[PDB]
Amino acid sequence: ALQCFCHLCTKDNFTCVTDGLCFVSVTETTDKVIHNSMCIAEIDLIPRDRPFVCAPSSKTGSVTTTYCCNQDHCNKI
Amino acid sequence: PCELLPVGVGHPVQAMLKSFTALSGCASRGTTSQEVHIINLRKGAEVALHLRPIQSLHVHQKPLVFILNSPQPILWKVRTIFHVVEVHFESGEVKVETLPHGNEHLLNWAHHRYTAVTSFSELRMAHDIYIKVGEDPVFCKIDNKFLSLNYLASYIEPQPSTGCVLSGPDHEQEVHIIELQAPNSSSAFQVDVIVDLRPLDGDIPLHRDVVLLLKGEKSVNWVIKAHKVMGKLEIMTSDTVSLSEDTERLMQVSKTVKQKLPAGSQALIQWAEENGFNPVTSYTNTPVANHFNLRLRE
Amino acid sequence: ALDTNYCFRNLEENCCVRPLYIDFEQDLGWKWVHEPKGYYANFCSGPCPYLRSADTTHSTVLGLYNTLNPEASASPCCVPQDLEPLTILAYVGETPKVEQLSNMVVKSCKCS
Amino acid sequence: ALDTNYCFRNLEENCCVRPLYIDFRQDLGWKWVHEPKGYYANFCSGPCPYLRSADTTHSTVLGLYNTLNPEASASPCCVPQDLEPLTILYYVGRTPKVEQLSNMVVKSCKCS
Amino acid sequence: VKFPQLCKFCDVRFSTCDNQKSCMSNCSITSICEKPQEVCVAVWRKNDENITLETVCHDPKLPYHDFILEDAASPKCIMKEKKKPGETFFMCSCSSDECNDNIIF
Repeated sequence: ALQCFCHLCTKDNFTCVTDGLCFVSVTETTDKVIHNSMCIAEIDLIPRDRPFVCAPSSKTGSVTTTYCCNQDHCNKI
Repeated sequence: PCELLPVGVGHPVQAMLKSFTALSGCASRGTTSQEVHIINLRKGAEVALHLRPIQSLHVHQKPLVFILNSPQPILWKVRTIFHVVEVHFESGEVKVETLPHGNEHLLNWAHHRYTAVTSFSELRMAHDIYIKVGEDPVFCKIDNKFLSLNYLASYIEPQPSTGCVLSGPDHEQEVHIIELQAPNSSSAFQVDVIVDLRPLDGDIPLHRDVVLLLKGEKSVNWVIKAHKVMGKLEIMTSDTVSLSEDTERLMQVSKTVKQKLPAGSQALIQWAEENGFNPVTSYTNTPVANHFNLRLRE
Repeated sequence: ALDTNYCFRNLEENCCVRPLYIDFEQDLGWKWVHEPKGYYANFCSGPCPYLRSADTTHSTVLGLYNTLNPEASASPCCVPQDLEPLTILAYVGETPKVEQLSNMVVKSCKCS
Repeated sequence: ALDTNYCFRNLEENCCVRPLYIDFRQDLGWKWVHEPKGYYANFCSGPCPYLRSADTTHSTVLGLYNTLNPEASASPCCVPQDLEPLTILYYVGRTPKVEQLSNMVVKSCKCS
Repeated sequence: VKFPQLCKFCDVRFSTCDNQKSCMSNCSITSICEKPQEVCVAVWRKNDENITLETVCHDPKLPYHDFILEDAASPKCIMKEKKKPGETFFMCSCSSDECNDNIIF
């Protein structure tokens, strides 16, 4: 099963094992850089054919770059 | 009605009552003057003893004095000075001496070789004893109605229960119904009730689908402790649920929504049948208990 | 997860577990609890931005809604995910009863 | 319970279900949803006083704590208890797909 | 991970669209392309007096109306005039979500 980077998984060397996809998103606040990495389970990828959570999510004001991948430890960008 | 006929040995659900007993004891701050801890065991062999403070400094460097009296030869499994009447450690001092079986003479038996007892405990008969390391400065007068969380003894008495087994193991989903009525003698609110899931043999793990209907009059919180069983776990209950870390890891835990389940055997069996849990394997109706040992068959 | 391990070592403005000690008699006036005198109950606090530990789909939708429409005041809220029991000692008349009170200490939060 | 029958008919400042309609494309930017164009997702809002639909024991403790120590700002929060699914329709090529998205509409709240 | 694109997918529909620079496809179906490699295609045909517009999801490593997709990467759908007998024939393709909804001449 897929091995993703997880910035909240303190207990497990910052990694989770997932059935869906690895996720990463970098938000541009003008006073800090936010790096959210996590797992997204198969049932939480809607619609499975084009999950919205992975979909282009760059709205006005926030330079947010969301990536989804299925290689082990791929969300390191 | 299934709820009124007694169960025997060949029942998957066995009702138990875990409690923490102590007959009498005292508590003092002697370190000011090695800490003296006395256990006056009675008759209802091996007993387990656990040592742990509130862990201020996390290390215990004062050697303790333990006086483990009993009217029985008992192998003391000390788990991470021991005046005794064997002790094992999976810096000891194994001494054999005649100890008085009266509590007041035993208390001053320690006063003869030591300054002032830190804690006295008279226990009835437990295989597990949980004992103090630290020293509360608030306080050695022994009292019949004394209890301190630090010094406790665990016993698990089996409870009577009615119910019946409806279906055999020749099914794809072993669904068990459990109807509790009172979890503890004293009723405050929202007390824990452990359900223990294990295979009947206890040798090889089991891939089983398990539905658990858990209904109680009093508001309980169910705690599922799955051991050597993996697969689908369906929990439907009128109360809340809790899951040990092994349960979520070994099994795929489906969750209740705090259903307004009906009361009685025939009603609860009907509900389970009208909701995809067919056929029901067993029904259990314990009047009072707070621990269930469920054994699965295949 | 947003558990005590993560929340206590990381300066987090957003939804996370917060430490709180509650003295039974001083903070609640509960003389009926004999041992202990207090416990670390903890609590969940902080805003729930989009995709931060969303409990259900509705909380992903609302977190996304409140991202584009912050004024709506309809956002997910920080809430205990995993709780743990606390063993207490209270007297019933003159009988000391050792009771394990379930769901007493918050150990992880979620955004629901 | 604090469900839609009670919460929408009787005015309550405290924790209750609130009506909210979310337009998929206007509120979320969801071009991919064909039918419907939006749905009433609703949300939970309002303060959680002591014993008002307390989810767990910890929320009874915090609700009582925050009653006697209001300045602490550590109170239970209004949160969906029971949610219900929403059936949607979207196209994969020329195929209309009917999907029932679970946990989409909140129908009752609780204090956690 | 390459995910399928959102395209207007109404197949061949009649259109009152001509003598304009920009123009909306007026298509009511936004579809997720069955294959991730597909891109949005718009084709404009004015045979005699009847105008018709077609919106589809389509693999660019493949011909549409026996034509090779040249601009399968451009963001917007800028129509290029192809030559077909007795007919005014325009076609465009693009790689943005709903990019064949707003059609540029």
